Parts: sequence; C-alpha cells; structure tokens
Amino acid sequence: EVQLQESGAELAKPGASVKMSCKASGYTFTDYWMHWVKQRPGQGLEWIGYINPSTGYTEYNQKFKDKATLTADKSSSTAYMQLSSLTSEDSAVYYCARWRGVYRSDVHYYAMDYWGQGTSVTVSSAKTTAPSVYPLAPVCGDTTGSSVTLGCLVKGYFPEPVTLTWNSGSLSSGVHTFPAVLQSDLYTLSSSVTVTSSAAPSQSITCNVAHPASSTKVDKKIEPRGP
Amino acid sequence: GPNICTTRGVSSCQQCLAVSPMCAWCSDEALPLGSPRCDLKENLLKDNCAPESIEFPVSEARVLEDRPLSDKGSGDSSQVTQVSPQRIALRLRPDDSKNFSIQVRQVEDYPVDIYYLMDLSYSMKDDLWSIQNLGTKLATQMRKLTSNLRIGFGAFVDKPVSPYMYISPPEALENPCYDMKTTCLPMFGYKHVLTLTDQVTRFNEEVKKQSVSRNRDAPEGGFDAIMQATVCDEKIGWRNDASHLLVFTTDAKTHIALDGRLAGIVQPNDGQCHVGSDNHYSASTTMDYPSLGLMTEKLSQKNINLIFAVTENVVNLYQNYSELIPGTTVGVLSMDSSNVLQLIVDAYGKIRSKVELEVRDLPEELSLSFNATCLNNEVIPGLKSCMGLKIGDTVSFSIEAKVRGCPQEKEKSFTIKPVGFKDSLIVQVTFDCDCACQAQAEPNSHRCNNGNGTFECGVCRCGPGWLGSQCECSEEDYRPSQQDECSPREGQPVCSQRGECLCGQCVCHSSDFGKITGKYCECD
Amino acid sequence: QIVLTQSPAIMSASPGEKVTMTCSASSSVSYMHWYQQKSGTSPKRWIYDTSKLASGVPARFSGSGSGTSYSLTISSMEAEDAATYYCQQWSSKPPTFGAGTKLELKWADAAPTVSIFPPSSEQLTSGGASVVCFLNNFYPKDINVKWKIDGSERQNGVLNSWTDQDSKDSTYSMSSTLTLTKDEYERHNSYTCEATHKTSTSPIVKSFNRNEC
Amino acid sequence: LNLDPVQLTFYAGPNGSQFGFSLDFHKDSHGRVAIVVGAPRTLGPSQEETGGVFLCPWRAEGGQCPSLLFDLRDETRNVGSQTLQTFKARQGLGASVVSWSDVIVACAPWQHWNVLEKTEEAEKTPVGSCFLAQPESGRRAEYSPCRGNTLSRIYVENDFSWDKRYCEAGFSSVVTQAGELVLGAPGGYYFLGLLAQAPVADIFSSYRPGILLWHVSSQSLSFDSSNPEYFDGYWGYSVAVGEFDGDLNTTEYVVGAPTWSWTLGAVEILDSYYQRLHRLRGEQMASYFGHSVAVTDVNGDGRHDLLVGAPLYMESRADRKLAEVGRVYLFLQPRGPHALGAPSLLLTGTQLYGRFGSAIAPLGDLDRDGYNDIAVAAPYGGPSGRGQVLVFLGQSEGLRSRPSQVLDSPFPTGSAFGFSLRGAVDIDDNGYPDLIVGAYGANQVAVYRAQPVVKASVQLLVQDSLNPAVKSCVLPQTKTPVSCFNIQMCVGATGHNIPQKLSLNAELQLDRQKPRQGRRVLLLGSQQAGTTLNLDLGGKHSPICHTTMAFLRDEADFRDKLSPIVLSLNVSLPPAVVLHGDTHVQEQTRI
Ligand SMILES: [Ca+2]
Ligand SMILES: [Ca+2]
Ligand SMILES: [Ca+2]
Ligand SMILES: [Ca+2]
Ligand SMILES: [Ca+2]
Ligand SMILES: [Ca+2]
Ligand SMILES: [Mg+2]
Repeated sequence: EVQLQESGAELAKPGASVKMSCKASGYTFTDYWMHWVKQRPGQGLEWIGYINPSTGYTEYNQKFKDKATLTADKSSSTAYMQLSSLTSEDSAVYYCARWRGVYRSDVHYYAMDYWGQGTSVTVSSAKTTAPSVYPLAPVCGDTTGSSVTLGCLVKGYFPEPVTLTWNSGSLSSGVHTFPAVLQSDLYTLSSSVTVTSSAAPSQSITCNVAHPASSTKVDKKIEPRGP
Repeated sequence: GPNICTTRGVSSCQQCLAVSPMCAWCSDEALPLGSPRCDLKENLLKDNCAPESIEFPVSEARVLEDRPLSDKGSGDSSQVTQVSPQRIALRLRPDDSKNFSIQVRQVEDYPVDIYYLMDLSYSMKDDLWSIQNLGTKLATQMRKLTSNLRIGFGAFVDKPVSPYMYISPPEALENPCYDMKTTCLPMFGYKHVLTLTDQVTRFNEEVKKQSVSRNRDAPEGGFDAIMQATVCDEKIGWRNDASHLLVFTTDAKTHIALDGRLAGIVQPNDGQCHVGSDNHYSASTTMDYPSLGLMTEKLSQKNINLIFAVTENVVNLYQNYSELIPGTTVGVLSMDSSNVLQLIVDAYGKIRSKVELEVRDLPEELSLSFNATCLNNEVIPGLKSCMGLKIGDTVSFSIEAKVRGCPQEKEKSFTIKPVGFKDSLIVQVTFDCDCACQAQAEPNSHRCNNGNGTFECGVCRCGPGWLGSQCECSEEDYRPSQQDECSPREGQPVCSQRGECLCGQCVCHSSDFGKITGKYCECD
Repeated sequence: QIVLTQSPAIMSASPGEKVTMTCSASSSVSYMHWYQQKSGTSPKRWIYDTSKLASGVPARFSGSGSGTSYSLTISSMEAEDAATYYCQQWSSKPPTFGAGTKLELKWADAAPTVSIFPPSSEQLTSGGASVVCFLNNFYPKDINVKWKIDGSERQNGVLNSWTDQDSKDSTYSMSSTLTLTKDEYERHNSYTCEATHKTSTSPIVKSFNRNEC
Repeated sequence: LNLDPVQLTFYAGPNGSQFGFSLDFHKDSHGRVAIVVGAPRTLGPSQEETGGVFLCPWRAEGGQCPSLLFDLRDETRNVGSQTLQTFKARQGLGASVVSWSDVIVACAPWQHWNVLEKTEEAEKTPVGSCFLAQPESGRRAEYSPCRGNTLSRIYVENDFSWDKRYCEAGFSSVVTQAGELVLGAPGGYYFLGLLAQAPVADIFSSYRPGILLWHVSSQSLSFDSSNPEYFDGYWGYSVAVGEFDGDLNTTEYVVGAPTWSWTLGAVEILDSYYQRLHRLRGEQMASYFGHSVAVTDVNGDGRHDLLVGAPLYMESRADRKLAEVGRVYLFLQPRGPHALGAPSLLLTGTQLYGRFGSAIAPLGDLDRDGYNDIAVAAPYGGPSGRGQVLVFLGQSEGLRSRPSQVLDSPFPTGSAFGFSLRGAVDIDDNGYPDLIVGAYGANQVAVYRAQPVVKASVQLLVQDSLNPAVKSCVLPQTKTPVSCFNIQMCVGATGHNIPQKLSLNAELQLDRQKPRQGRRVLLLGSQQAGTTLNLDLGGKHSPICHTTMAFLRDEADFRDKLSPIVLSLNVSLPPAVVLHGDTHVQEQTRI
C-alpha cells in the first residue's frame, strides 16, 4: 504493498483555491476510506474531512465545512481535496490517511495507516525571485589551527524546498544546514562546511545551491580574502 | 432520553424506519464504531450527527388539483365540477396514517338521460296503449328539473329457445299466438328500438309501431336486456356529462344465471356488447343469464341509476333484489302503467337526494375511515352517506387512510367517487419504506470483515455465522471459550452486571435514565 | 470536542533507560492510538486500541491504562526511538490528536566551536554587509549569543537559527547573522561574536577587524 | 393431500363435443375399472349434434376413447288414429352418465316428443329420456316416464294440472344401491319439478322395441303442489341418496331446488314415498342454493352428513359490501330424532366470479386416516382465472376450514376445469382412491392419482433431571470435568404400500427457548447446540434408535437456573410420497 503518493508543494495567493491530490496504489480503492489531516508548523494534527471512494460521503470536521471540499476519482484511483478562500493562516502540511477496517481496533474506529509524504502549502502574495549566494572565507586576523570552516548564505528567495550540498555531494562529512528564516517577506539560510587545515585551501570546495521553483542552480568556490 | 426507537430497531435502516413514524436514522459514517444511529431527530442533532446525513421522511397529503365546485350545470362546456379536490398525491411511510377532506356537491340543473326498458310479453299489451304519449308528457314534467333531457326505448321478452318458446305447429314460429284469435310478433330476446334522442316526439313515433310477443314460462329474462343496455354505450347513446336513469319495467319474476341450463345453454355471460347492426341481442340463444354481481359491476362502471318500476304482486321481490344492487330504486306500477311518469319523477328525486361514496381500486395494504360532515356541522363518525339533501346542497367528507406494512410496489392509485356521478377523486399513493442509503449498498466489502456482510447506511449487516459491529466472531464454537475477560478483575462481575458479553467485548444494554457506554459499561 | 493533553512536552533519556509518556483525555475515551512522527514529517502508526502493537513495532513499546488517562512506556531505549508521539481518540465525532511529546537523547557535554565570518566582496559591492557567527557541536542545547560592534552591543538586525538533533552524535549547531548597510559597516572596524554556555563560566569571544588581511 | 399434480393422464375427445361434461367410473364383471364419459354435442349420423357416450378404458398415458353405439335416428309410429314422433336433434345425450353394476345409464335431457291426432297436437316439448346399455352382453333399453298422449286442449281446460310435457327427465340421475333409478325432472308439472323412480330390471324387461309409448309397472312419480313457494323451483336440479332416519330398510332421497320460493333455494330430504322429512332453506336471495348436493360421512361416526353448494354467493368484504365468490354449507347429522339444524361449517371462496362449490365430490378415505374427505370445485376460480379444485379433509368436528391441497388447471382459459368431478374409486389398484376432473371447454378429462402417505413416529428420551455436582465426561482434545447425559432419539415410518427407498432428515435441537448465545448445554461431538442427521428406513418396520452424547457448560457461564430446558426433534422429507403425522416432539428437563 500500500503506497499513497501526494503532490508537491503548492504556492497560492490569498483568496485562491488549491487542488490537492493523493494517488493510492495497492488494495482495492473501494473498501477503505480516506481522511485528510492538517499539521501546522507548531505541532497539532487536525482532522479535516472524509471521503468514501465508492460514494462521496464527505463528513467534515470542526468548523471546516466549506473551507475544504473532498472528491474522489475511482477510474484513476485518486482522492482530491479542494481548499477554497485561502488565508495566510492556512500555511501548513496536509496529509492523506487511509482507514483500517476489518478490525479497526474493536471500537476506536480510527487507525489511519499509510500516511502520505505531506504536501506543504505556502500562502503569500509576493512573487518568486532568484536567490543571492554569498560565499564565506575565514578571517585573516583570526588565529588558525588544525581546522578551518567555510560558509555559504542563500538570501532573498521564495518557498524553500531545496537540497544544499558541497561539491555535488562529494563531501558529506561536517556539513551543517540551517532552517531558512523569514525576513523582508523573503527567505534566508546559511550552510557551513568544516574541514582540516590540510584539506583547505589546498583543495577546491564548491557550494552548490539548486532552487526547483525558479530553475536556478548556482555554484560558488570558496577562496581566501585578499589584502 | 430513551424511547421506543432507542431499543427496537438497531440492525438496519428499514428496521429503524418501520418501528415508528417518529424514528430517524443517522447514516453518518464518521461516527465511532457503534452508536445510537436510530433514535429521534432532535437527539441525533445533539449526537453531533451531520444534518445532511439524516434520514427522516415525513408523510404528507399534497393536493394536485383543486378546481372549484360549479354553481350551475347550464352552459356546461364540459367543465362542471362536483368533487373537489380532484387529484391528490399521497405519500405514506409504513405504519402511519394521513387524513384529507373532500367536498361533494350536486350541481343544480344537470342534464339527464332516460332509457326506458320495457318488458313486452303478452300480458304487457294494455301498457303499450298507455305509453304512446310518454315522450310529450315526460318532457313537460322533467323540463323544470333539468334543461337537457334525452329519452330512449327498448324491449325484451325472453330467450327464444327450447322450453321458453313455442315451436309447434310450424305456423306458430311465425306468430306464437296461433291458438288465440289475435296475432303477435315472433318472439325476441332484446331489441334496441330508439337511441337516446333530444327530440321527444320520436318516442311517440317509435312506440306506436311496437307489438307484443308470447313465451311459455312466467319469469322473463330482463337481466340480459339490462346488461346489454348497460355495456353497449355507443349504440344506446349514453352521454358522459349527464345523469343516467334506466327505467326497467316488468310485471313478473326474472331469470338469473345458471337458469339457462334448462335450454342447454351453459356458457357464462362475459358482459360484452353483442347487439349487432340489426338492433338485436345476437348471442341470446348461446350465452347464459347475467348474475347479480356482474350486473352490479357493469352498472357501477358505466354510472347507471336503475329504477325497477314493477307491479304490486312482485314489488317485495324486487325490493329484496334492490338491497343487493347498490344505487337502485323500486317503484309501484299500475296494471296498465298509467302512473309511470310520476314513478320516474319520484325515483329521480330519490336518486338525487342521497349522496353515497364508493372506493375503487383500493389495495390490500390501505384502510379508510370516513367522517361525514353533513348539513350544519354535525360530524357523523363512520358514515359515508348523507340523505335528505336538496338540489345545490353540499356535503363534506373527512377521510383517514392507514397503511399496514411496507407494500411491494411504491406506486399505487385508487379512486374515491360518489355513486352515480361522473366526477371522481384520484389518489396516487407512494410508500416511503426504503431509505436513500440502501440504493448504494456495497457488498462483499472489506469493511464487513473481509466480505462477510453488506455495508450499507454505515452499518455492517451480515447473515448467519457471524455477528458484531463488523461481524468479527463466529458462533460455531463461541459458547465454549476461555475468553471470559470482560472486567478489570477476575472477582468482579461481567460488564459490571449492566451489559452483555459477546466474544470478549462488553455491549451495554439500554437504560431509561440515559445512555450507557464504556469498555466495561462503567459510564453513564 | 474531547481535548487530549500530553503532560511531558519535552523529554530526554540516556541509552538503556525507562521512559514514560502520559496522554490524559477529558471525557473517558475507550481505546487510544499512538502515532510516531520522526524528523521528516510523516507520522506512521505505532499502537492501536491502546495495547496492541502494529506490525513492525519492536517488543519494547507498551501501552497501558483505561478511563481518562493512558500511558505509553519504552524500556531499554536506544537511539532509534527519538521522535514525537501523538495520541488519537476517535470515540467522539471530532477525532482529536494530542499535542505531541518530543523525545531526546542524553550524551556527553561538548564545548562549542565558535567561528566568525565577515561579509563577502560580492555582498559589499551589492550594497550591504553581513557578519555571521557559527557554533558547532555544543551540548546542552541551551546557549546564548551576543554581538558587539566596536565595543558596543547591537540588538537590531540579529537573526538566530537553531538545529535539530542529529542521528549520529546528538550535537547541535547555532547561527547568528547580523546584516547592516555597507556605509555603516565601513564606519566600524572591530566586530565580535560572544557565546555563553554552561561548559565554562567565561564566554567564548571571537573578534575580527575590518580590512585586516 | 396426496393427489399427484405432476403426472396426469388426459383423455381427449372430438373438438367441440363438450367431452367431459359428465363422467363416472364403471366396474365390469371382472373388476376392471373403466371410465364412462359424456359428450352432449358429438355429431350424430346426419352431422347434427346428438351427443354421445365414450367408454374409455384405463391406459396410463391417455388418448382417444371408443364410443358406445346408441340409436340416434328419429322414430315415428302410427297407433290407432295417433301418430307418435320422437325428435333427437340437439338432444344432448350423455349429459348425465351414471353406472350401476354393469349397466350404464346415459340420459338425454332435451329430447323432444310430439303426438299428432288430426289437427290437434300435444305440442313439441322436451320430455327427455335415458338410454340404458349393458356393454359386455350388448343389451339396450330406453326409459322415459314423461311421454304422454293427452292433447293440448285437455291441459288448457284443466289449468295445466299434471303437465309433465316439459319434464327434461335425466337432468340429474342417481341409482340407489337396491337397483332403482331415480331421475330428476326440473321442468315437470309446469316448471315445478318432479322425480321418477323405477327399478333397472323392470326398465330392461318392459322395453319392447318400436313401441314409443309404454309404462313400467313399478314406477312412481312425485306429486305437484299448489303452494306458491314451489312455483318455478326447479325441484330436481340435483339429487342424491343416503340414509337419514336410522332405519336401514328405507332410502331417503335428497333433492335440490335452487330457485325455490322466489329465488331463495332449498334442499329437501324426502323419503321413498316423496314425503318430506326436513327442508333446508337458503341463506341469500339468488345465491343458487341447492345447485350441488353431496352426501358423505365426513366425521367418522357412521351417520351421513350433507353438503350443499351455492355457486353465486356474494360474501361481504370491507371496501365492497358484496363480492360474488360462492359457498359450501356442511350439515352434520345429529343423534336420535333431532333435526339437522344450523350449518356446522361455511366454506367460502376467494376469487371473484369463481363459482366455488359448483361441484362437490366425496373422495372417500383419500389418505387412509379413518375420516372421509371431500373435493370442491371452482371452475372459474384461481388467480389466473382458469379453474381450481380444493381438497378438504375430514376431522372429528367436521371438515378442515383450510384446503389441504389446491389443484390448478392444466388447460387454457375457458375450459371450465372442475365442472364435473368423480372420486372414491381406486383405478390403478394402489390402495388409495383417485379423482377424475372434467374440462368440457377444452374437451378433456384429467385423472389425478393418489400417492402413498407416510405416518412418521418420533420418540425422544432424556433424563428427568441433571446434577452439575457430578462430573463424568471430558471435552474432546482437552481435559475438563463437565456434567453429561445421553439423549435417545427414535424415528419410524409406517403406511400401506410404502416404497422401499425412503429416507428422512431428523433435526435435533437443544435449549429451544434460549437464543443461540444462551444455549447452556451442547453436544460432545462437535460443540454444537443442534444437529441434522439422515436416516434410511427402507423396509424397517421397527423404529431406528440412536443415542447421542450431550454435556452442560460451566456453572458460571450461564445465569439462569430456573427456566426448564427443552429439547426438540423434527422430522422432514429430503429436498414420491407425502409425509404426515407426528413429526415434532419436545421434551423438557430441569436440574
Ligand atoms: Ca295488462
Ligand atoms: Ca319467460
Ligand atoms: Ca332409511
Ligand atoms: Ca356423521
Ligand atoms: Ca381423510
Ligand atoms: Ca389409486
Ligand atoms: Mg310475464
């Protein structure tokens, strides 16, 4: 087997509508129902709605109602959810969960099982920009020892599903990535690589940053600052 | 709190609806495994059930036609109305009753059709002398009661076969009155003489050309003539917007069904039209006599008012016959029929006074009760008739219909119709025994323990072998078991002595104080 | 709606210890399920009807209790069980989830490694400047950072970024970024980032001088 | 109860001949049972309808029957100055066939007779006749008691007194067991009705061929009455004979007058001299009471009971106050000189215009249970409208109000299935009396054969009490002390002429009252509360007995300790014979 696959991240402007999909592979897709569960970025899993794939019985949750309409497609075996009248407070991850029958834990009907990977929904009115990349070399006046560190800032971009690595993943040791912070309605993260004093600057270390929302890939080489 | 619906039907939607009219079913399927799905609507709203997923049909009596009752039948562009409402759509859930009212009014100055059936055996000869001026004398008398009169004529003696008629000598077939000085017509069974005509002098013209016959036996077969005057509408000329009177005059007994076997005639009368283009009952010597039930049914279907205008020596007999044919009248006729006009007028008055209802095509699952709101306001419970009315007076009837069980067909129809009136009320009955969630039932579902039952309306419904919320355990070897763990401690009683243990799972019994829940039924 | 409150919000234990979590309902729910969600946002199923282990669960996790307060117990905890556990009721008809309990790992104290980086030439030609201080491999996670510009503390334009516990050595990393206009950056020579931790009373001070190479 | 409706025999006759209008059995000298059937419209010599009689032998497949030859030519004689003529066109021969010993009497009700003397005539009237035949020896004879020579003027001047011209003798014929023929003439005495009795031997011996007018020495005709009730009564529409006064030397005729006293109806139980003993009046006007009368002993006390039919009776429904369905009345004869009072049972039909009760046939002991039965016919009944025959069984209080069997018509619409019935004779020698039903619309006779019946006897033996304190049994594959007991069950089958291949299913159930979840005791073989077994009884005159092992559950498992335990045994046939008798047995025990 049972695999549920969800769609990728969706950027939506306020007042618009979203088309979430959950494609189910395995079992029958007519004998198990489908939920939808919202997860805010401050914990708290909220039940949203409901659907029986054979007949569209859409029971909804605590004051959701028209804020989420659930539909199903038994031909392609895929369950959809439509969020209407989006607001800045609806920026959370939406999961699709199955529903264990046969046993269903005696009386507690809920078992869920087989959650989707989670589709982050980002809500904003601004447009997507190309990020700016700044490399960092160590301070000349700082006393050196048997260890050196290099940095890479990515600043001024819009929603951040990214994968940052050094030398295209050739060096996966001593790599630290930090969650992007929000400021000026734009995102900013930093990345650090720590190596020995013999690895750098003897060898070449390159920071790679790829943004799969603007189709921009930037590679920058870390070099010591001049006089 | 607790009610009848709470502890009567908890197995299916149809069982929930059949318990009582007030029951409701919450087919919401996000409810936990096992819930009070079947109970009243108010507490289903209290049970956090979805307002869109509540099955609660309400029986109603919806009127479809309510044309106003007419004031005069004069002008009559086929638009006179005597029963309102005219069509009603009734919707009844099972074991429930619905009531509706109808109003019947005899519109003033209604056109009338009179068909004079006259026995014409030999003892009925002097009558032919006192009828020759009935067309002019009845038109003057019945002109004040109606503005459109049409009058016809008929005749009959008896079947012309074997022991009824004379067949010897050969000169007696041409005229049966051979031995007597006079001569009579060859004997006939029924001949239609004059079709219903607006011109009145045609009755005088076509009744002065008649002559009597002669048969052997004393009874005369006039029931055949009544049947043929009833079922042959197109030949006779019966109107549809008129009052049909059939004035049947005789002075002897009558032959009933199975009395024809003495002539070798055994084929039952089928009640069809056999009068040919020669104006003669053709199948007279081949079909039996009509019984009383068939004759009554054909009179009822064609809206005929029958008036036995018979002589004294037989009046009692026909009185006892008039108690088996509803809608008829008996009158006393002189020897020479010198008073048949006054008999006709009085019998018309007696037909027009009373108002009686009859029910047609009523099916076996419906029962009806009437309350007649007659003159003034004095309801007369159980009565579906009024007497002593006048012309123009209206009566009301309150009807209550009850249904026992769920009928197989959810679309029936019946008729409430005053006897002798064209206008009728048509009820179209629809039975709401099946809820909408049973149409999309999914069988062999994984939701009923791997296809061990059907999953409709949110409840597993499985047959023999399995039972439970989702048909979990089998009863083949469930009685002997060590699964007695249904309480926290071994010394404690099962379900706190407040519920029943099924396959190691406590189910709480119903309580009048309130709802009982919990794993060990320790809640309230 | 039934409200579920998990009393321990943040926990920590050494490998080879007993751990208990409590989820106390509000309306006497029968049965209570527990879901495990790791770092990566995908909560699996872990326990159903409050005493039965779903397939794949080891034989170390147990559930016990009834009525209004249920509990989940872990015995001999390794480094493989460090996630957030949520409780579900579904005995009413809102199925409500618990707030969740975070579980951590105890390890040895490690002094943070403090480094400082000035703005780049590209950022200087861009119109501004950004000075950052990075802290690597500190334990415990509660640390303090401070920025000083030419001997004066700055409380504006400072952004701090934390890190989640890694699955290899259970360390943490700190990032402190200060962005200021290039004209103001060129008006100041010395900058300093200071880190205060419980490992030593004296804070670690890293100072650099602008245009010193 | 045991009439076979799948395997039938059909006898068919000429098209349009009304074959099967009237039928009977016929036992020759050797004991073979052939059938006699009537056909009142079969073509004669001149291609004109003169009826006929067909003597069908018994063949298990059916088919075409031969025909008995009767004189079918007009006769004329010249005696003195008078000329006597008999007219046989459309005479309706075969309209009523009866059989006594080896003599078949087929009666032509509508045969005409006329006397000419110069100009005066006696008119042409349907006096009727009855042709008697002895097939094996070939003798032929004729009987007609209503043939006279009086001229018409004498009748006119005598106010039509003793006017037997319209007799229609042979309308309904019955032969008494002493050898005397009784003919009902509903038209005699100017449509009053009469009856004529004469010995068969005297009819045969006094027949001189070619003499049209003669009189039997020992004949005796009924009298006329001037009571206005009797007028147009059709007295003699149907006759029967029996014993209704406690003296075995005399015979008591039972006659029906369906149009008696202004279309009311009556049935009179006269005696051998036509003196009344009792009269049963009808219930409803024009219901045609007395159309069919039967005399059979339907309660097994030795005294004959009467049954009367009213085909056109209108019962009172709910929505419609009258609905023509038909009716049958049963009058049980009381002891001593008591008079036959109110009806002891009223049977009513269901289908509208069904003409229920228009043919009643005493079937005799259909299933050898000791009490005689009847079969009533509804020629136009049944949901389809093609006909029905309802078989009613006899009990000590009369008849069962519910038909033990209903036979539907195998013929198309309009056949009038059941207009004539016969029973109480065994035609294939299998020990049980059969039935033959006529359908003259379809010109066929259908023979229903009675199937052997099986009396089943069941015995259930169990201990009168149980002691949970004493344990002597252990569950299979385990070790648990439980209280146990044996249950004995015995099944047997009996009957006359029973097939050698017979088997029955016995269902044994424990704890009848409690639900399946609350069954205390179970079985020690498969831990079940019930079982179903098969028993083969082929040739077993002694019952088969088997003993099963049962055990009680734990003391703590059940809470009830006062409600008695009930065990039941039920026997049924497997899914050739009909099983009736003691099939359900219940026995209770309690700690
Ligand atoms: Ca007269
Ligand atoms: Ca007549
Ligand atoms: Ca006697
Ligand atoms: Ca008796
Ligand atoms: Ca019997
Ligand atoms: Ca037989
Ligand atoms: Mg007359």
